Amino acid sequence: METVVGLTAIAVALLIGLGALGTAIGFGLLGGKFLEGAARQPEMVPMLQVKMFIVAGLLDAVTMIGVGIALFFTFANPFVGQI
Amino acid sequence: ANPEYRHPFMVEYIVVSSDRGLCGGLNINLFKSLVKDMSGYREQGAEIDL
Repeated sequence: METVVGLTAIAVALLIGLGALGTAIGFGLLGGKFLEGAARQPEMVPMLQVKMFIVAGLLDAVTMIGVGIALFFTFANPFVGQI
Repeated sequence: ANPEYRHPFMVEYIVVSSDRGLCGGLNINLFKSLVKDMSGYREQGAEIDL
């Protein structure tokens, strides 16, 4: 059992760390364009801010699935059961 | 398409006269409109460069 446990600590670290890496770089690209658009058209900011949250829902869609499975493997463990 | 830039020319006298005579009071008639407009500004209080 000791291997089955220890490799889930690394699985959780990859599953949250790669999600954190992608989401942090992804918002730098999306947010940098939101500031560029806001400076060009200050009167369009109410609309651009709402459109940024539409994209933010697609950007984090898979990252949140990864965090949900990583917490599942931390407080429960479908692998330690050897099932 | 570039509203972020608002050149001063787009937000809030050169006078032309002849070099020869024989005109039918063409210079006078304009010089009579130059004096009329200049008056409105002198009354309003502004200075005038030409």
